[PDB]
Amino acid sequence: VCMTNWASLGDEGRGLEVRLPPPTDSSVHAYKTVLSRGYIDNAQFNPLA
Amino acid sequence: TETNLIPSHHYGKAFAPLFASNAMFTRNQRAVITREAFVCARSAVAQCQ
Repeated sequence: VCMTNWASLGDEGRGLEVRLPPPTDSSVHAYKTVLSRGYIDNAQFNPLA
Repeated sequence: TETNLIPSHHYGKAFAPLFASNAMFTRNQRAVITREAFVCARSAVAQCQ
């Protein structure tokens, strides 16, 4: 799975991360950043966007 | 426009409560009565004069 900075030491961090959960879980929370606030409930991705 | 609109989904839901209200079929029923009350009244002032 794609987990950024899972192994980093001696620094504060950049500020943002992308951390997909493994495919047994949902992994929809990283594909709802634009055109997906109050239009589509927190269970689906938006395939038109 | 809105945030994420589709002109097919949005026009379909907005025109859906207008095609259920039978005002298209209330026009035709009032039309033939207005025709049928016309000839029975045009020939009601033409047989008097």
